[PDB]
Amino acid sequence: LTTAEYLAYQTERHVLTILTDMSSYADALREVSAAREEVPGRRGYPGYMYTDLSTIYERAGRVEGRNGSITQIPILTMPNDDITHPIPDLTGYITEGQIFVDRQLHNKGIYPPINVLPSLSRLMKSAIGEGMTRKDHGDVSNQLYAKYAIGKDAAAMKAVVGEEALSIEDKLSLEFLEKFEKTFITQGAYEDRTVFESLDQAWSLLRIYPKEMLNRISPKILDEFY
Amino acid sequence: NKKAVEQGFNVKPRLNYNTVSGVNGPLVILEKVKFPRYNEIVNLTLPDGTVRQGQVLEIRGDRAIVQVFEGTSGIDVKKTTVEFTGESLRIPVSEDMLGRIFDGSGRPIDNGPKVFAEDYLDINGSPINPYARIYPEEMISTGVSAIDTMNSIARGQKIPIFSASGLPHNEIAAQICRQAGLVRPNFSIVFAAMGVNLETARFFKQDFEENGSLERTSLFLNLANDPTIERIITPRLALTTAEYLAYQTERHVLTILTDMSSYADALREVSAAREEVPGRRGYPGYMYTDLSTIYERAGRVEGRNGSITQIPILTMPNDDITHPIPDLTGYITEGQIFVDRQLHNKGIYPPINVLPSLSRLMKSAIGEGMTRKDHGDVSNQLYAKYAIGKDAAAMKAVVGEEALSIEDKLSLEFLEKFEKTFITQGAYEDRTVFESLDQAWSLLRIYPKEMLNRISPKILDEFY
Amino acid sequence: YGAIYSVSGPVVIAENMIGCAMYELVKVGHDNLVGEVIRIDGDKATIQVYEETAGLTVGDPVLRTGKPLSVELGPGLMETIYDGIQRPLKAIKEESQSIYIPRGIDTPALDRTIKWQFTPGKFQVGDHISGGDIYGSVFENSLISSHKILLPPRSRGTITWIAPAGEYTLDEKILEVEFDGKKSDFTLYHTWPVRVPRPVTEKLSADYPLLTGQRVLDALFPCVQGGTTCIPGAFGCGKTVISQSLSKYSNSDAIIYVGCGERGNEMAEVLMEFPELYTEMSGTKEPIMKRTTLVANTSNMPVAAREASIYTGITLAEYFRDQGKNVSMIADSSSRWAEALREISGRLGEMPADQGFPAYLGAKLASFYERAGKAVALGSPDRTGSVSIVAAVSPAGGDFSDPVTTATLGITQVFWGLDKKLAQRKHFPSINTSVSYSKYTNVLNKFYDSNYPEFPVLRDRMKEILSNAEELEQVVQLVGKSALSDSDKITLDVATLIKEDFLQQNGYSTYDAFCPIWKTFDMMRAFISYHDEAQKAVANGANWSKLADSTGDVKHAVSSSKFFEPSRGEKEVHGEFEKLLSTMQERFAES
Amino acid sequence: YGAIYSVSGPVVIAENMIGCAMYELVKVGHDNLVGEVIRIDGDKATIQVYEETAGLTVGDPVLRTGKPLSVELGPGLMETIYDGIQRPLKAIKEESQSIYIPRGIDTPALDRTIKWQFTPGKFQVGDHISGGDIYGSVFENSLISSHKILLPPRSRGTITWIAPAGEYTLDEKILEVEFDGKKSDFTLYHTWPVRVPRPVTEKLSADYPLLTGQRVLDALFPCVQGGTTCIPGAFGCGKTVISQSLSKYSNSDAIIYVGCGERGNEMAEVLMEFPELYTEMSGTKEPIMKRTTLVANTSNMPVAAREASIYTGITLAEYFRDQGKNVSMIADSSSRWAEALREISGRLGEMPADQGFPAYLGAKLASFYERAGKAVALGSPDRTGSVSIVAAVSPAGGDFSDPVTTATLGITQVFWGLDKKLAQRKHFPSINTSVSYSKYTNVLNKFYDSNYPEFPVLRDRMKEILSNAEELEQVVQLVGKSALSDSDKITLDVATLIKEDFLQQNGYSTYDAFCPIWKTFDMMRAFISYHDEAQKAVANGANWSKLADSTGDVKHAVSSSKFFEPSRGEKEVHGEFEKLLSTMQERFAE
Amino acid sequence: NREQVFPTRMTLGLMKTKLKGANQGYSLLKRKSEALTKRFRDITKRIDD
Amino acid sequence: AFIILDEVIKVTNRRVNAIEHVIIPRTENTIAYINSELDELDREEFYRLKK
Ligand SMILES: Nc1ncnc2c1ncn2[C@@H]1O[C@H](COP(=O)(O)OP(=O)(O)O)[C@@H](O)[C@H]1O
Ligand SMILES: [Mg+2]
Repeated sequence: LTTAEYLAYQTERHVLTILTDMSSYADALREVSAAREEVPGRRGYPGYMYTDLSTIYERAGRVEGRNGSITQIPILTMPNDDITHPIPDLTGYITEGQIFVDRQLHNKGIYPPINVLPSLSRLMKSAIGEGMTRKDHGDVSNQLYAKYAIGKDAAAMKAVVGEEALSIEDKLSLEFLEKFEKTFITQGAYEDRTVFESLDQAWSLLRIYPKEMLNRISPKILDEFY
Repeated sequence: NKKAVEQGFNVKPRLNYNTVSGVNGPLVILEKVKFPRYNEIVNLTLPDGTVRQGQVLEIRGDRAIVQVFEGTSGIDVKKTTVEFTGESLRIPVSEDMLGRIFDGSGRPIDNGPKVFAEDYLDINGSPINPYARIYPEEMISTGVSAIDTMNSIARGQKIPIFSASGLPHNEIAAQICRQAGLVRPNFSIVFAAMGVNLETARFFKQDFEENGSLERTSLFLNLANDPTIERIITPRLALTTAEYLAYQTERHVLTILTDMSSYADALREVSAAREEVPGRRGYPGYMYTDLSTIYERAGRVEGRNGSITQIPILTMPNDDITHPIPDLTGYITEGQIFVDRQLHNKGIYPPINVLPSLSRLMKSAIGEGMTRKDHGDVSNQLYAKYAIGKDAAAMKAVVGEEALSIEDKLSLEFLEKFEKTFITQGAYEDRTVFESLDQAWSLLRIYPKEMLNRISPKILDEFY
Repeated sequence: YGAIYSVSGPVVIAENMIGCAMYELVKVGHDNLVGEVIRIDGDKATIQVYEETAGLTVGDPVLRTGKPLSVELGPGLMETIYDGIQRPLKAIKEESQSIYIPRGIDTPALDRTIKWQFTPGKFQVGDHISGGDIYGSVFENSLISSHKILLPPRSRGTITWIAPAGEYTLDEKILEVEFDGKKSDFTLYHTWPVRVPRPVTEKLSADYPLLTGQRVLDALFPCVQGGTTCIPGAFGCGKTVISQSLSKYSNSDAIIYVGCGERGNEMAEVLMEFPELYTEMSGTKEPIMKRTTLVANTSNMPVAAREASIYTGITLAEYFRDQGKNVSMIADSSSRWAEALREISGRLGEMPADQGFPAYLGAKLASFYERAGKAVALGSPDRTGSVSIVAAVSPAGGDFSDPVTTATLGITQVFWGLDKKLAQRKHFPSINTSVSYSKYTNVLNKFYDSNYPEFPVLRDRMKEILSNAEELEQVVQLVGKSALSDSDKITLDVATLIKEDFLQQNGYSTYDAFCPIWKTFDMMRAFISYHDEAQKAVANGANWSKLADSTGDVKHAVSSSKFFEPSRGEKEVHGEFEKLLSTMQERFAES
Repeated sequence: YGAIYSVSGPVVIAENMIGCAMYELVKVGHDNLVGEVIRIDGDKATIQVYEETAGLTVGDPVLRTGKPLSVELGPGLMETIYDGIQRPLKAIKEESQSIYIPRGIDTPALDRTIKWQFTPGKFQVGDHISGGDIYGSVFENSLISSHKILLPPRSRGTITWIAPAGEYTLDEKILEVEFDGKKSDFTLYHTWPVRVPRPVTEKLSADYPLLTGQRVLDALFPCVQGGTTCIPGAFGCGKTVISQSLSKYSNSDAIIYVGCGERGNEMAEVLMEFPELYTEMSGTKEPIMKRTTLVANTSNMPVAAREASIYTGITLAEYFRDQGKNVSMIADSSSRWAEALREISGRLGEMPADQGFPAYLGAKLASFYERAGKAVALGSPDRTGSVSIVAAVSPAGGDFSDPVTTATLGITQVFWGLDKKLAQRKHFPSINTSVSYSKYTNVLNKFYDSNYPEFPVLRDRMKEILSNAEELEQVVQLVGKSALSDSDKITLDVATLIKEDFLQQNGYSTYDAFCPIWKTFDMMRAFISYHDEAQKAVANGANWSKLADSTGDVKHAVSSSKFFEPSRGEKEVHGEFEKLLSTMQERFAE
Repeated sequence: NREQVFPTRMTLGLMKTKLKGANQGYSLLKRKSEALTKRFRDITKRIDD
Repeated sequence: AFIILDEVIKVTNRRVNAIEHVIIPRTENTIAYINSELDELDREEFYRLKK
């Protein structure tokens, strides 16, 4: 990260720091802390693990005088696919978002197995839409998230209390979830989907629903794009 | 001839320490010790004249932490004199033990004389050399169909009985002792009671008397009112007696370690008294090591005609096999016999659930020569069809009997006629392995020859 | 020579011991118990003694050996059994005339009375020789022939003198190296510290598969020669018989069977069975025991010696990798190694971390599994050995949430998750197809395209069938099997067929003891073709119930494909499977 | 006397305590607060003060009593009310004239101001005397006369002086025993370590039944004199009825009741109800308090007292057993005793094992329950006594989640399974016979073959009838009621009659207040005879509706079996049952 | 025999809520089945007539 | 109406049995396992704090 800070602030480059196994780094912290017989946090990790992880993660962003940036994507191994674990928790706290890779999706064979429900990006609302990418980006993303959540909940309800409980909207959400995991999320490596192409595919996914049932889409965008 | 006893004629005076620095819990921190041994068993004398034995667990510089088996109540720092024996805990073993009753600490409660020691062996023993081991390939026909056909006990096996508080685990192990015999031609049982109640101890003693076994059994009774710390050493004493008998006197010893759940409870209490790791469910992190030092004393060795077969009776705290005691015992031992409450409430005796049970020494001791050639295939097919019966029973309870297929209905019929006829025996009915295999083949003949997919074609053609 | 100060279980703090290094080996007590320094608090040096500690008094001497725990490498180990500290158990028994392990016995790791037939290598007098260079070969046994005598790593220089061909023991000099004017004398053996991995020129991406012999392991979740593996599961799941059936029937040129916290009866079974087993490698039927050395640490042996057993076994595997043999080290329980580490840590008073396992457990496990890998040996001539670590984790309670299981899953590449539900009902191997994975599936595509091109497609189809049937069964257990379509009926039926005939492989029957790759491939072809034929015939319009009643003959022929003995040969078995497919299409065509 | 060194909460460290013993009671402070010694480190000894430790300075004297937590055993125990520490609540109230218990109140646990009649035993001057030997007798009460004075179990030696017959207090000497010197002198009372069980020569197997007086508890799930039972003990279930029954109608010649942490308003209920009890005897009606000792112990009490309440109660029961008397020790709120034990363990800092409970909870419970049982008492004469423990398992009634509940159900052999649903449904004594069990029927088979031979067979028959009734009720819930066969309908009707008349006992009612064992056996025989006659009539092919119409008179006659008052007793009521049994056959035959 | 859910304080509460909801659904569905079965016997009698 | 009501009763009873024999037992077992794991974590935290 000090190499990245150099390259990005003193040489004005755009850096993409790809720290991997921050879980391994925090395990090293726990080993160091355990040798010092300090007061531990959750699961034995040092109480100052939030401070150390903040010191590492907060070394990303753009400064005024400089024309360079540090984009940080710290790969992180959830020890048991648990967000509640201290390492993923505190990281969520410091970082501004996450890309949640799902073991269930990987078992289903979806690549990339990104589960979009726990995934988040705090800077989407600023970097997306209003001429930055396209007028429909934010509304389409909101509608996709809403329909994916409805599909997951309705699939659970159909598995538990049968298909009778699921209404027409719930059946449509199940079909959308199938066609969404299978055709939208699924993307082989080396395949560059431009944001515009991805938005067109997302609209094709959203056309499964009637115009009325699309809730989060603004009326103007819905009329202009459906 | 025997030069080991030549060193016996030696007197070793013992230092009497009045320097009890402190006492806390089951431990006494005793200072000013002259070269403390790590595992010396000391004779601690209370001010009231009572003598409690204790063994040092940790030794700093001129300081030994003694844990006393009877407990530290009444111990004082001014008056309690501690007499270091200078050696680890050694049980006086002899062939005269067979037929006697001993307390939890090895003292005789049989109202007879103290053991005329033939040798003094350390209770902790030593690990048997794996190169010196012999794999137990001699099957025991315990007379129980569930334990002889489904599972199979070879002679030096460690095969516990996993049960709950109210199940007839004592009755089943008593049935095994009174019926155990080599399948293709006597056992000198050694019984270890740890924390059991007087009813259980009297039941086992009277069962041995009735079957005529007491002439060749040594009983180590540590009742529920006996000190809890000595539940640790009771199985060590019983297993050291068993090791002596078997490996030196050339005897075949059954070892019944009743309430290894109580042994593990005493172990957890002692561990929690100290500042030790909690492992799982509070049990010490070394509970695997301790239970292994207990269990793995069984087996057969090369060059000696003796063997030790262990049947540690284990009480499952909540009828779950994922509890630390049953899990670690299953990891260590070479199988388990699973007594089921779901069958005991159904009225079956013995209420042995076959699916959770296991015998790691069935591959060996099952074959064309040791037993009938069909034994392994029949056992595997019975396991498969019993599981299909359980699944069919669950599916029947869910979606009614009509939705079940022909195979599912056949499997439910097999389940009924298996639990009610194969598993079920009288308390004193011993079934030869061939008898139980004939019954098993009838239960398989319930099925068509095509559905018996576990049986090898030659066996199926020669036995169906 | 220090003195013992504090003794508490396996740890022994020794006073008056200034100058002791970390992880050095000390001879604690009068019996010279092997120990290892863990801490140095001033003059105190906490020592984990690798033997039973009972009987140690305060003031007992503690000799400083000056060298770390060093496993003694050389010709001799091939067919031996060791005690974690590399004490030959056979020699211990012969020397002590007892059935127990004596405390502090100091038998040599490699037998010195045996005379070895040394044949000099390409290196001559004056040739510069570096670490790992093969300066000679010795015939060990009929199976491990030309046991290459490697120059010790970290040792370099010019050959001043090399012994000619003849018969030598391990004590005799074999070669003399002059480096910086200091002559160094080399023998048939050399000691290497277990903690430091043996160096290699360059580790490579493993491409050739480690053929386990089990159908499910070979097909669904393969492991490459040089890949870290993991077999979590409860007791009775079969993680020891999988290890044994992988040490018997794999294509590995050598086996390092390590037992940490295992029953002594298991190692006794290995000793009784491996000599009676034979392998077709080297062009002759040589006993398996001629290529497998055992590191036996029974579960009641000293706790601290389990780490020593793990490290000794992995260093033996690395040595044979350096010789160039595709070795696979089989740790019986990394879980019991972790439990030993936890016991030592708790005795030390260290901070509990997760479940009491010390916070460095994940790091130590990661390092031990990183010892594996296909690698080009350090010295010339060029050779590419491999160490395929397949360690059977044993999580407490049969739950894969244990810290040791999670760390092992993080570090390894193949996860052979065992389900106790399938361990019961005698469905072995009990591999849980849902949770199990193998990350070498993609890298094995080269081998599969070379040998069995359709094998990955068939395994993908089998995985799809099994997953579809799992979903359909989850549906059926709640909503009954009546609402299913005929295609769903076919899926469930063929998946039950797969689980009951193909995936399940009895490891003690003559036919399915070792199911080789060609028989496994033919069996996958049979099952997938049966499923495809049923699907096509029902799509044509046939009712599935009547179709199954008619084609029960073909279904039973497929279900009886297990019994085709691999001993009949590759050609004879393939001929029987070719006729099976022909007899399958005709019967489905007729109905 | 030592001195205080450090006080941080109830734990107190006392410097200058050389010669102090572990688990020894000491008098802490100038108010003489009583506390046990937890651990010793050289001179300093760690003390848990039982009362509140506020106001304890440094240097306050710490006297050493020299004995562990002891129990005052002797005459004057019977009618008194105690706590876990065994401090007389009545005497404390009379001494302090206040509704509170002052800190460090030292009223003797046995009344030293009462003159006790004493009659010397067979042991004369010069005769050897050992532990437990009855060397005298004391007339204490009407129900419990001849309070047999025992030599302390540890004491031994040769008699030198014995007190002549007369009136004595507990303070003044009674016996002088010489053992290598006259180091022993004995009064009417003696002290026993509470944790240490009182020794016996031999602990027999409990064979005789404990007739609680209730038909269900005495027939379906019997207990043996010396057996350990288990009761859910939840509120609104009839545990009060069970306690009163065991107090006044049981075979036990003495009762020890321990609260060990029950609520205050509850303690008020029991302390106001038991003195109002009256057990009819051969002479006349006299209070059941004349034979019952109440160890009253509320939540406000010290946690050490709450943890030692059951131990004091079982030690009192062991003492009364050592006199050859059969004792029933009703342990209310064993779960609250376990909660007190957990609180003490947490205070000491010991690691938890299961649900926060200490690692030794199971061992402590097992030892406590093993302290029960029939046993021939120590010392001559060869009298035999028994202690039976009835333990209210948990306010969390029968919940296997609680480690204390699991341990109690695993150790005790009889579980009487009260049901709140049946209590709401006006079922008394609210026993849920489906979950209730007894493991003492196998050992009681001997007594039944000796006295009432058919009893095990008829009990098993009724258990089978109840199981078949549950199955038939499930069938009639699943499908139509008329779908059941004639045999199923007969089984359901007979079981309904059994529940309405035999099982349902009106304790408050005068006729069925106390059903004797012979009356229960006769009613059970009559019910089984009626069921067998109905089954035979069904096998004959007769319509069940017509059979019921014809045998309504027999049904009323057998239902009147409850209304037959056992006041006449023995053959007077047994002869009536013979006519009722005969009428159940002649009418059925016609 | 149990759901493969990662243990958590929030997860325990969510699963207790799920158990309460399942019990409520089971009771209401049993009531619905009983009412519909009563109507079913009525309809069968009407069909016979 | 009879046929439709029979189908609805069949599916309703199937759902009732499915709940009472799978959903309730699985959820109860999950509750027990989660509570046991939370107790284990609390015990680990207690032991760490005791150290
Ligand atoms: N593939 C298999 N073929 C035949 N038997 C098996 C197989 N897997 C397991 N078993 C049976 O299960 C028993 C226990 O398996 P084991 O190897 O001990 O697993 P673990 O070490 O995990 O308990 C063995 O004795 C064996 O009889
Ligand atoms: Mg194993």
